Order: sequence, then structure tokens, then C-alpha cells
Amino acid sequence: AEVKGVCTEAGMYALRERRVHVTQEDFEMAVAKVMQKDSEKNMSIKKLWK
Amino acid sequence: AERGYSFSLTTFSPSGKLVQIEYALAAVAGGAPSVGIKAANGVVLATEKKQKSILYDERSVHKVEPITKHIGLVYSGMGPDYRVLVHRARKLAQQYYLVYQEPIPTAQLVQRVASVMQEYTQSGGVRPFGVSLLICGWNEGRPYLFQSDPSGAYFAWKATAMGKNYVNGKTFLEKRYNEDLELEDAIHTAILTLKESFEGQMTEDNIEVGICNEAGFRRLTPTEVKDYLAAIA
Amino acid sequence: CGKTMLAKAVAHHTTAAFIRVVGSEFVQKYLGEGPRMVRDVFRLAKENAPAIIFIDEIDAIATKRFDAQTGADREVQRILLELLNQMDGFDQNVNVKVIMATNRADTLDPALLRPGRLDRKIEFPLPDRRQKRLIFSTITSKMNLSEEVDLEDYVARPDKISGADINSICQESGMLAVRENRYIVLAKDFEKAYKTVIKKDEQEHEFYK
Amino acid sequence: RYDSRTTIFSPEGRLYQVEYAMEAIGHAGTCLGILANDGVLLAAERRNIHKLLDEVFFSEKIYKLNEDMACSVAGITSDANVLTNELRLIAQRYLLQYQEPIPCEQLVTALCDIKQAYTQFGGKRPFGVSLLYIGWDKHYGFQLYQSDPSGNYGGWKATCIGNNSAAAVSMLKQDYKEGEMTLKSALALAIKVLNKTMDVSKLSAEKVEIATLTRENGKTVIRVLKQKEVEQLIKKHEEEEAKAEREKKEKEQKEKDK
Amino acid sequence: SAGFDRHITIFSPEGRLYQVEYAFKAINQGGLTSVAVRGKDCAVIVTQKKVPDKLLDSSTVTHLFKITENIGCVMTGMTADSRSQVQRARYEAANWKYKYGYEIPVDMLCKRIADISQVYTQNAEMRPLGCCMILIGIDEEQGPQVYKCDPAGYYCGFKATAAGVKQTESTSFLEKKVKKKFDWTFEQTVETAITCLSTVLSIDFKPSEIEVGVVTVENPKFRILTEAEIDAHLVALAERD
Amino acid sequence: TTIAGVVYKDGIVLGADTRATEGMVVADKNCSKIHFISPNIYCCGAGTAADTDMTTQLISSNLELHSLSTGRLPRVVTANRMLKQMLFRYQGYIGAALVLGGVDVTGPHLYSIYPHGSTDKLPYVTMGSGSLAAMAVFEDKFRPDMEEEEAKNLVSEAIAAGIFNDLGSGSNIDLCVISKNKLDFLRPYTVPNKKGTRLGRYRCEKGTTAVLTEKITPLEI
Amino acid sequence: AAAAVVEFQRAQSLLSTDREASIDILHSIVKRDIQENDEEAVQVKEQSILELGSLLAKTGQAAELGGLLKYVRPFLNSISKAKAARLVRSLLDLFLDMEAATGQEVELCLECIEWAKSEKRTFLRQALEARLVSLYFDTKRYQEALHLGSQLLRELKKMDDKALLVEVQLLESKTYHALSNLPKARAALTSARTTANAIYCPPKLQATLDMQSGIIHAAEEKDWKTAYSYFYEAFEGYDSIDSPKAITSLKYMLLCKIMLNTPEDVQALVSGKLALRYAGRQTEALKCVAQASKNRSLADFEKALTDYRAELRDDP
Ligand SMILES: Nc1ncnc2c1ncn2[C@@H]1O[C@H](COP(=O)(O)OP(=O)(O)O)[C@@H](O)[C@H]1O
Ligand SMILES: [Mg+2]
Repeated sequence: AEVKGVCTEAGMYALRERRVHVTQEDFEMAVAKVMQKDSEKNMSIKKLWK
Repeated sequence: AERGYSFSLTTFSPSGKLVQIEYALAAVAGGAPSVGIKAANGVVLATEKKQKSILYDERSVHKVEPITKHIGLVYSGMGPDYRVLVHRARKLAQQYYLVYQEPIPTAQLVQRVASVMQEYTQSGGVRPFGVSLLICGWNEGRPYLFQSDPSGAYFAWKATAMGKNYVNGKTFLEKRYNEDLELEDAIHTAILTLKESFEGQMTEDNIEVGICNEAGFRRLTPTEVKDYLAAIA
Repeated sequence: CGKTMLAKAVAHHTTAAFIRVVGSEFVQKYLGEGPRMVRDVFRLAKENAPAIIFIDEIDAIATKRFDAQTGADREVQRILLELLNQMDGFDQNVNVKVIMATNRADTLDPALLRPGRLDRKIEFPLPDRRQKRLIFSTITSKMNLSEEVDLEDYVARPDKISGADINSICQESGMLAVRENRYIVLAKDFEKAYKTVIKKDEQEHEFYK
Repeated sequence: RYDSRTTIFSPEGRLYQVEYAMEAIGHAGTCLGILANDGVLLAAERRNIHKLLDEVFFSEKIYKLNEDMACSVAGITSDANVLTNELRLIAQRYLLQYQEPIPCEQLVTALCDIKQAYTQFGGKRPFGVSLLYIGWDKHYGFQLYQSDPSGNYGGWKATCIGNNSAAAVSMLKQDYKEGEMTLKSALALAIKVLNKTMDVSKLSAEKVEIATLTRENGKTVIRVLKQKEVEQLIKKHEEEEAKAEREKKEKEQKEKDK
Repeated sequence: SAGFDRHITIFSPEGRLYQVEYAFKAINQGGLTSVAVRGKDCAVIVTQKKVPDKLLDSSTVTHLFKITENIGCVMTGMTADSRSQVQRARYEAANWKYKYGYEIPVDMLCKRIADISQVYTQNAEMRPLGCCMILIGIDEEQGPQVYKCDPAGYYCGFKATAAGVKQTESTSFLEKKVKKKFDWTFEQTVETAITCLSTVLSIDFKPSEIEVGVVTVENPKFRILTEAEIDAHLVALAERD
Repeated sequence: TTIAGVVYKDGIVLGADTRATEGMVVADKNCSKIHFISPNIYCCGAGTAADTDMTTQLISSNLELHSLSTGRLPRVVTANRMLKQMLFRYQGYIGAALVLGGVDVTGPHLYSIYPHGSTDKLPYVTMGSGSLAAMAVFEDKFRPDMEEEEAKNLVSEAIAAGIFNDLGSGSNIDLCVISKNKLDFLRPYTVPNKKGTRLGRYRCEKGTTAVLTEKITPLEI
Repeated sequence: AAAAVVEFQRAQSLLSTDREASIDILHSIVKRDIQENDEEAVQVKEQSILELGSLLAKTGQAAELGGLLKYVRPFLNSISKAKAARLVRSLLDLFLDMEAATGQEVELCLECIEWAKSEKRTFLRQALEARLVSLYFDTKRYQEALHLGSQLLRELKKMDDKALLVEVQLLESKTYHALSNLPKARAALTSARTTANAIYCPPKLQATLDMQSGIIHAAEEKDWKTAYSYFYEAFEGYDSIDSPKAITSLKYMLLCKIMLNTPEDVQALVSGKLALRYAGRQTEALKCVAQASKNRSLADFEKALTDYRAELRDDP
């Protein structure tokens, strides 16, 4: 599913700039936008365990 | 979810999680904004002192208090718990001073306050202290900034923020923070990180700032804090 | 911060259909009624060619993987599972779209959040200074205002209000102006509404902070 | 439901809260340990090195219980501090009474009896901690044990506790020389297992901590490897794996030629 | 989120102590009401007085106590808990004078009772006593002192405080009054207090069904104003307004 | 061991000698018999050195906790009360006679706390071995409401009398001038007895007594 | 260095009254050599050259720049230029910012870039290249501006000074829009804004990003409400900073209020608390043009356009 979404988001990025070409950097941005790994910022809840 | 195992504090969960301490940390985060910055030659602590009215004499209960003339302490969470921890921190510092004729190193004071919190988070009829402490100190020649959490856990910080919007505070500090940030600029950074969290006008009287440098921890007076706020604005 | 309104706005500039539901409407009582309603909703979406299906509050049903040890958490998880099936399954949708608003966006199931055939992600944060100025402009152009009623000094002031808050400020200011019987609002009206719906989040117990 | 109290026996004879703690240890960091004829070593996974934290404590997971022993902790931080303090107290109590650095087995047995009392008495949850002890004692030389929450301790030539500890121990089984491993080979194997077990495929000094115990000049030495040595080991291993990959590519080229 | 409600030491998942909040609810349950205001050289406390039976003795029924010669208190809450707290404050004041050899500053007395209440909220014993205690005294350096010691652990100092059922309206009125020339005289402060109570109550005060106490920088003793003083202030000041 | 203390126009002036004899042997030449209970309270200890030092430290700790709690400087009534009550709870075995002095919001104060826990507020107090001579000098040359320099000269001449007329008195005369403005700690203000001016050099050259064994250890840097 | 500071203050007084004496005194201070251990003298003389550049700005005396870029470089490798390159930044900026044409123009900037290349100080080489790109845009050699910008950003995606990354990206966006490739200018702007939402944006850079966003939205999307929003953020930032180019932002604000077919608000803005210090023919011109648009009178419209030349004839 992530792979499909990565390709799709690269395609939508291409759709953005009146362009019909997808480039490596566009795929990179697609990866970043798809694989959003939200992480808890509560350092205390995170350090509870040594 | 793990529902049953949340009314006690002497019972683990299938995940292994003690729910009650996490709830306490939620109480902590649901508190006042406070920020801490470890400058190259000092530490700076600040905390919103907003009151619910002009009626409260906003000079009667402080929030950045000393524990010695090299160590100080600010908080986010509840206030009575804070007073208890400050009292016990002073008592531990003085006990250490008697036993060893040397002002308590900040690391050890933090460790012992953490041990106190551990004492209170380990019995069936003791409520974990809901408050998280930032401990500033000057030992040897290196400023120290520690955070003590209700869970009995103590950990160092280059700079942090805690309270209602700790995420925003910490991202702002991440943007604005560099190691060689001398104290006069660390004060501005702390006050700005309080601004980005402080509703209403940051008057000189509704903000408390305490600075810990070689000369010794000192809580800035209203005149000094007003000067700094005017300079920043 | 305005997501129901952008949903309604796409409905305005839409050409197919806008079928709105609230997650409670699936959380209804009686086993299988929630799945029944989700299946009916998506079936209506499909029978309409390009239609759009909006779910207003999904945190009620869209939950994590809790091992339901009762008869009710199991049914809530059943609602979510039926939703997953309908959104993606052996019956791939034909030109149908789906929109969700959650208000938490952290405890949603990894399935429904599958960054693939189930959902994209968008952010709707607290109106910054820019957005807030646009809020004032759009709400207030329609009203009638004086010449000493500058809104630009009701934005520079730090304040964690949102779009709903600013709409409420303007509506309360107009209401107060009419109560004091003028047909032009004034800076005093905006001050009073500002303080009426900025400090409303008070009367809390102070030992918590 | 047979898990609301530590001191409650289940109808199938399992101390649930004890198992609860034992599985909870998995969520902690990752410690592994290797015994070698020349020395002993532990490796630890710094889960959290967020760049606004600091490195005040040279070791956040490995501690020096006395001149002849060290211990790595994994579990709840508060219980970790409590247990390390009790361990130091036991060691120095033994020194006072007997005047010989405590045999590692005796120290472990003492602390694990403390944990047993906790799992058997009144209203006290079992210590949510697992520890790996390394040390030297005049009776059986170098020695490495693992102590769980249930107070049970096992003497392991190599072992691992924490996240993906099962994988770590599987690879230890695969690549451990049962009687011939030296300290440098032990370090290499530890780096390999850490690389394969840590979530990030790339290692660095910002996520690992290595501790080495060796007898030199008749006295023990417990050294926490500095980031320079840590990075040199990480490198050497990564470039060794890269050379293996180049050899594999050469084999593929030979197969294509065939 | 109502399951985290039957013990004073169990947090709610949102970090709230419900049986600490219920102590404040008990304050409101006290039925009566109280207000206090501090001026340039005076401090004045005004308080309800209900005598719903001809046999009740107004000599005994009173919620203005003398903790020590210089420090006085007004109670708002259950009477039994209030009197226990008053006894505790008297004890602590006496012990302070005995050990450290000088009269306890109001700062410390309010702090001390706040800490007793905090101990009770943390260690799951007692049942956090439901009274709100407002202390008045004379401090040599700062001047007059008015402090409030809620039954959760705040000992905050106030320019003008209110406690009880009409706390919100009283606080609003006191803010409005304070925003104009906070430097108030003895009679003006006595007024401000009595007028605040009267307006928040929508009543006019008889000279008896109100208890008023005062301390001053010239009279550092907790003077409980008598019927004569209450009547004089009410009538004369309302007239001359 | 001789200590003395006087109250002057603005504050207090305390003065102690520097000697502590373990028998008839002068163990110390520069002991520190004036101790710091708070920024405006200093205590001159006589009697058993260990107990005076530990008692002063414990009282200073309690008073510093009290100061950090109050925000206002501690006032000498509290120091006197704590000292006396502790020294009475211990029925007298704490051989510490303490001339306590300080300056607080209520002007100066100079208490004398005898070992058993008996206190006597007074303008001038001497208690110790040489209190004999110290109080003789005070009585003979005291006038109420002196100024700084004259009070210092008085409490230095008293201690000098102690030095020169009491075995076990000090070699240096240390002073402490405490007021709302200054906290001078003269350490040492005067040196009545300097040294014997050792005669011709008589060392033993490098190499005078050989050894039996050596275990020179190569400790790292 | 109290005596040196007094000499510097009297040089400042001579700047105020008899500038040539100040120039000579600062030149002598520069000629003075410095020790090899301490740094007070080098601090004094770097401040002296700063105020000498101030004198050059005041009197249009750019004839010294040859010396200030030829004979000061040698010693400069003594105060760890890795952090003192801000001095060279300020010197070059003020140089190219005097009112009169520099004559050398890009020649001296290229000389500075070559000197940095020889020094092997990439940290300052990047700043020099970015300032050269800005110079190319100002002189309108958009093609070479764009070329250098592309090279520099390709380099800066892998190195330090992300603030300079944002600067170079916005320079490229401005050049793109000048070349009239609006989609690519928008792409550059979006990249600049994404990179700016990960670092600290000084008021100057934040307001510049806002102004460029306003220009791009005004040109392309026809969302003049958002264009005005960004223009106003830029105006507020420049007003806070006390920057010369706040009048331009206010002009764009009035222009948005006109093109929205709501010319009644131009007068409200012009007679507005903030927008008084900026009053003048600049704002009165928009006033008149909006009056013409209000009355739908093309005669007055063209009258205003011809009468307010250099206020609405030049800003593209
Ligand atoms: N950008 C905006 N412009 C105008 N009104 C807004 C805006 N954002 C929010 N509002 C106000 O908020 C209300 C809708 O809020 P809504 O989108 O329902 O928030 P939520 O659905 O998250 O509770 C409307 O009444 C509207 O007036
Ligand atoms: Mg809605």
C-alpha cells in the first residue's frame, strides 16, 4: 500500500506543476509525504523505559 | 484496550505499561508553559505566571525558586505537589551539605528528588507527584539542566519546554537553539518561546524568569524582566 | 479550524453528490446496524457515478487494534472493519470518493490510515496570523463597519483563537452593537466580543497549573 | 482475573504479573552480552538520542556495581535506579563483612532474592527490570548472567534481553565460538548482532554503548568504549559486509559468464 | 470518564483529581459567602451570617476567628471542617512562635495549612476537609496581607478575594472596583467589601446579619466590628455616597 | 579559647582567638571559631570544638531552609531559640558555649548561649576560658552606643587580654563586623603572636636515611 | 583598548563634521599591525574598517574598495574568518549598495569570489555566490543569475547555511518570475517555503518570503485576497524592521485592494495608523488611480497614469 501511495503521490506532485514527467526528487518527496512516521513527543512517556 | 489495569499502581498491564504514571504525565502536560535553555555559560528557566484575575497579588506565590546559591528549580504541572518537592529538595540539599561539606552537585540533587518521586509512585495509597521539574545548576564550570518526571525518571536537557504546548515549544527551540548561545541571548530565546505559548500580553509581572550562572542562581526582578521584555519586543 | 466548511464548499463546487454522515450514525445501537449503514452509504456512493461520501467524526469508530473482550468493543471494531472492506476490497469503487474529519488523527487504525488505497492526509491547524486576517476579512466584509474599527489590531495581538472563535467574535460584536442600538459596529463592540469569547475558556480550578 | 495481584496463583499455576513483567522487558532497550576467554562485553541500544538531550551520564544503561562487576539494565527507569543502588549496597556490604569483592554469583543471587521477595509479598508489583551482569571472581573467572523480573537468573556464555532479543540470541548461537572467541572477535560479533537487531539498518556512536571487562595486571578493568572506538568498530564491520557484497557481486558476474 | 472518581489518589486519564475538585464543590456547598479586600493601610473581611432560628445564639454562631492576636480568619465551608482547620492553624501558629521566637507571617501560616491539605490530597487518608480559609494580618515590611488557603493546596495572596456561592460575581465586581484607584482608605475598603457583598447578593445588609473583621497598620489586632460599627458604616456610607 | 562580643551603634562586632588545645599541646594556630549561621548571623564557639562546629552547622542549615522558605533574612531570635532548645534537649553534654550575634530588621542582637541552654541577651558577652579577662576589659572600657572602629578596638583589646592572660587562648584575633550594610569577616585582623623566627638552617640534605623497600606505582596521568 | 576606542569615537566625530580626517584616522588604524596572541587590536581595526565603509557610503567614496578587497585579505586569516565572514558580507553589501554605480559592478564581486576560492573557505564562498546572484538579478542578467543560482542551490542542498539556501531559492524564484515562467517560479517558492518551515526565519527573510508569495499569487492564481494577505505580512515585517522597501509592499497592498474591484478601501489603508510614515506621492498615486477606477473615468485614469510616472510606470 505504501508503494502504491508513493507512486501515486509522485504522480500528483507531477500533476501540480503542469508537467507530465516524474523525476527522482519527485519520488523522494512522495516517499516523505507517504511514509509519515508520527512519533510521540512526550519525552517523559518515551524515557519511562530505560 | 487495557481498561481494567488503570485504577491501581501496583499492577502491570499486558503491554507492561503502568497506566497511572502516564496519566500523571498527562496531568503534567496539562499545566503551565515553562521553558529551559542551557546556555554556553548559564541556564535559563522561564514559566508563564498568568493569573485568573487582577485580584491575585502576583508577587505572593513564585514558581522559580532556589535550592542553594548554585541550584534552582521551576515546574509544570500542579502547585501543591511542587511546594512539597521544593521543600524536600531543599532538605536533601542541606542534608548533603552537612554530610559532605560541599554544595550538592546538581546531578545528585536531581537523582535524590527522582528517588523521592519513586518513593511516592510505588505504594497502593500514594498519588504519584503530578509535576515535572526543571532543575538548573552550576557545578564545576558546566551548567546543568535536568528534568525530573513523576515516574521517578531524571534526564538531561540541552533545552526543552513543558506544559500545554510542549510540542510547539520544543520545535521552536529546535529551530532557534545553538550550543554557543551566551546567556544574554538565551534569555531572549526563552522569553520568545514563552511568547509563542503565552496568550495575552506578556507583561513584566505575569512572567517569571530565573537565571543560573557562576555567580549563583537568581530570580530576575520585575525591573530586569521588564527591561528584557521591552528589548525583545 | 474549518474542515466541515471546506467539505461543504466542495459540495458547493461539486457535480456528482455529497453524502454526509456522522460516525455516531454508524455507532447506532443494535448489532450490525452500523455495518449495515456503512454498506448502504457506500452502495449509494457507487450507484451514483462520481459521488462523494463524507464522514464527519470518525474517532468514535475508527480506533486502534483493541482486543475486544466484551460484546461492544467487538461491534465497534466490526464497524471499522466493514468500513475498511467497503473503502477497499473485492469490489473496487468506480469513481467514488471519500472524505473524513477526525479531530484527533492519532488513534485511528493503521488499516484505515493505510497510506495507500484508503486515505491521504491533510492538516488544518489553528489559524495563523495570515489565516486569521483572512478570517476577519471574509466574515466582516458582509457586515457594515465604522472607520475606526480596524481589524488589523485584532490580529497582531497574540491569541490562540480559531476560525470558529473569530466568527463568534464578529457575530457577538454585531449582536452587542444591536443591543446597544447602533447600526454601525465599533471598536468597543469588537473589544467586548473579543473579551467575551477569548477568556470564556476559564473558571477552571487553578491548582492544576 | 488472576492478574490483579502479584501474590495470586492462577489455576494453571502461573504467576501472571510475573509473566507480565517478563514480557514487558521486551519494550525496553536492547542489551546483549558475550563471554570470551580474554574478557566479557555488553552492548546496549540507546533508544533515544534526540539532539536536544545531553550526554551528562557517560552510561545511560550500563553501570559499574564495583571494581570487578558491571550490570546493564532494561526496563522501567525508576526500578532500574532502585535496583542498581541495592546492588551497589549489597556489593559493599559483602566487602565490609568478608573483605573480598563479592563473587558475581553471590551478588546476583542476593538481588534476585530481593526480586523474589517482591514477587511473593503483599502489595508490591514485580520489579519491571531485567539485568545482564558481567564480572570477574576468583572462583570462576569471567562470568555473565541474566536476571529476569521473576528473580530467576541464568549463567549465559552469550545472551540478549530487550527488543528483538530473540533474533540477537539466534545470531549469537549462529556465530559464537563456544570456547575460542577473543575480545576483538567478541566486539565484531556484538556489532554485527546490534546492526541486525537495531531498527535502523545503519549504526553509529549515537545509538550504541559498548562495555568491556578484562583482567589486566591482576586487576579488573571495566571500560565503556568511547565513540571513537565505537565508530571504528561500526566502520570495520560495515566495510567488511561491503566487501562480502562485492564478493557476492563477483560471484554473480562469474555465474553470468558461465 | 467517571470511573476515576472514587479515590483521592487515582488520576483521571486527562490528569484531573476529581475528589480534589469536589472539595471546592463542598466549599460552594457551605451555603454562606465571604469576601476580603486589602487597602493601603487596612485589610477588611466581610461575611454572611445566617441565623435561621430565634434560639441560635449570635454570640456563638460566627465564622470570623482569631488564629492569634494579629492574624484572623474567615471560613467558608462545612462548619465542623472549618473549625478543625481553625484549630490546626492555631496550633501551628503557636508552635511557630514557640520554636522560631516571633509571630508567624501570614505568608507562612497560609503556606502551612496549604501543605497540610496537600499531604491529605496525596496520601490517601483523611478526607480533604471542605473549607476555604481567608487570612488577614499585618506584615511589617510589605504591609497588610490577605491570603486564601483553598482545600487543595493554594495559599495565594489577593488584593481582593471572594469565597463561597457568589465567588464568580464577587470576583467580577472586585476586579471592576480595583481597576479604579486601588489606594483605598479604611472606610473606603470597608465599603468596597460590604458593597461588593450587597450587590452580588441583591440585598441590603442589616447591621447584624453580616460579620465584618478588620486589621490596620495602626491597629494590628483582629477587630471584629460590633453591631454599632456595622450599622454606622452601612447607614452613613450608603447615605453619603 | 576566648571569644568576646559587643553591640555598637549600627550592628554587632564579634571577636575570637585562634587556638584549640588538645591538652597542654597547641593543636591549632588558625582555627575558625567564628561560624556562619546566616548572612547576618555569626556565632563564636567555645568549649568542645566538634560539638560547637556541628551544632552551628545544623542550626545554620535549619535557618537557611527557613530563609529560603521566608524570603526575608532570618532574625536572631530564631537562631537563639533553636540553639538553646537543642542544647537543652541534650542535657548539657554538648560542651558548646556560643556567643551568637547578628543584625536583623529589628536592629542588632547579641545573645550568649551557655552549654546547658541558658540564654542572656546583653550588650557585651564573653564566655569561654578567657571570658574572665575579656569581660574585665569590657566592664572597664565599655560605653553604650559605640561606633564601628571603637567597638572593634574594644572587642580586640578584650581578646588580647584573653590571649595574654589565659592558657589555651589564641595566636590570631579574628573579628566579624555585622550590620545592615556590611558583613566584614576579618580573618585574621591582628596577629599578637607572630612566630619564633627560626634560627640557622638545619635541614637534612638529599640522602640521610636509606630505605628497605619501594613499590613506586605507575598511576596513569 | 580605551585609548583606541576614544580615537575611534573622535574619528566618528570627524565623520560627523570633517569626514576626511575620519577617513585618514581609520586608514591609519587599519595600517596599524596586530599582535599574534591577543585580539583586541584586530577587533578595533575591523570596527574601524566597518566605519570606513560607512564613510564610503556617506560620501560615495568607493575608490578605496580596491584596497579594502586587495590588501586586507592577508591579515584577515587571523580571526578565524569561518565566523567573521559576516564582515566581508557587510562590506560587499554596502559597497554594491551605495547610490552611485560601482563601475566594476560584477567585476569586484567576481574578484571576491576568486579570493574566497583561493582561501578555500566554502562557508563564505557560498555567501559571495548568493550575493552575486542577487547582483545579477538587480542588473537584470536573469539568465546568468539563474545559472549561478542553480549551481549554488545544487551545492547548498548538501551543506550548511540553510538560511542561505532559502535566500538562493527565493532569488531563483524572482528570476524565474522575471523570465515569466510562473509555474517554475511557484515551484521555487514552494521549495523555499518548505525549507523555511524547518529553520529560523528572521523577520527580513520571513517578510521577503511573504512578499514573493504575494507577487506570485498576484501574477498567476488571481487569488488577490491571498496576494493581499501575503503583501500585508511583508509590509508589517518591513515596518517592524524599519526597512527601505516597505513602500513597495504597501503599494502592492493598495494594488490588490484596487484589482479586487473594491477601491473604497485604498483610502482607509492610506489613512491607517501604520501607513502614515510611508505617506507620500507613492501612496497618493494609488489613491488617484483608485479614485479613477471608482468613478469609471478612463480620462482621469490615464491622467493619473501620466501624472504619477515613476510611481506607476516602472515597478513591473
Ligand atoms: N476560514 C474560515 N472562514 C470563515 N469561517 C470559518 C473559517 N474557519 C472556521 N470558520 C467558522 O467555523 C465554523 C465551522 O467550523 P467547523 O469546520 O465545523 O470546525 P469543526 O468541524 O472542526 O468543529 C463556521 O461557523 C465558520 O464560521
Ligand atoms: Mg462539522
